[PDB]
Amino acid sequence: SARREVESQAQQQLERAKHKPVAFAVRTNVSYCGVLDEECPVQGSGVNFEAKDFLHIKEKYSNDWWIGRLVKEGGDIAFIPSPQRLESIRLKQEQKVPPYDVVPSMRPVVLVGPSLKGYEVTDMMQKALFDFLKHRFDGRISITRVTADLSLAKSIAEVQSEIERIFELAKSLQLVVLDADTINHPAQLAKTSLAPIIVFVKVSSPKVLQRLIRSRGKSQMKHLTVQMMAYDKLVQCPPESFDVILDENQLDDACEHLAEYLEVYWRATHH
Repeated sequence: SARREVESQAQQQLERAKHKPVAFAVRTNVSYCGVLDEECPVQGSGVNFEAKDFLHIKEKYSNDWWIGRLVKEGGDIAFIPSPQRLESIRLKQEQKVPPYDVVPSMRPVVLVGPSLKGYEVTDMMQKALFDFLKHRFDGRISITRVTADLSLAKSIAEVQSEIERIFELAKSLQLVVLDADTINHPAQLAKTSLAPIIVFVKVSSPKVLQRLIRSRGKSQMKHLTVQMMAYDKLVQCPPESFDVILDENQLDDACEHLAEYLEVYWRATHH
């Protein structure tokens, strides 16, 4: 094919980028099928993504094209349109918000529920999950505590410094898990650039949660109302707000459910 000759240089660049580390990562806000993009440096080798998919960028080829891959198992090295290119495409059809958000190379795992952090029922249930993860993923995981209020993410410098720190931890592609004290609801991070893997740690029902809080004593029961309200807010969230829902009666089943999901994520990110 004469096409093979014309693309030899672009194909060579593609081949080289394959062995390079991840420069940065983006979450998409638009749909884009590169396999059909006629002006892709190597035909058929254009990334194919939906909105909200993640891409690892290894290199910038030109002002029109980047090189990286769709974060999915079996997602091969491919040409990725720059934000500029995507704007020209949207402008073309629209005459015939940003396409990408920079996020960490590994989506930080964040636990929410069943109720408010700072209280025994939620802290104890989340602690058991954290301990399990430390053991199950030892060597492949960076679990860290974050006391700063990440919800204030775009004083403000402590929050930004923590945002950068999380990005840094994720750089090596290790599983990143955050024990973020102020995050009790998905909406509190939906505005940030963290793109966390939200894990909903559920309890059987409101009544069960009430009995658990009651079994803790007066100090915990004294704050029954705010905890019950936190639970309601969570169960009222649309399904898309959670990446993983741990609704198992038993801890071990919940742990295996989470490990299995995370094993899949590990494979999707390591290429």
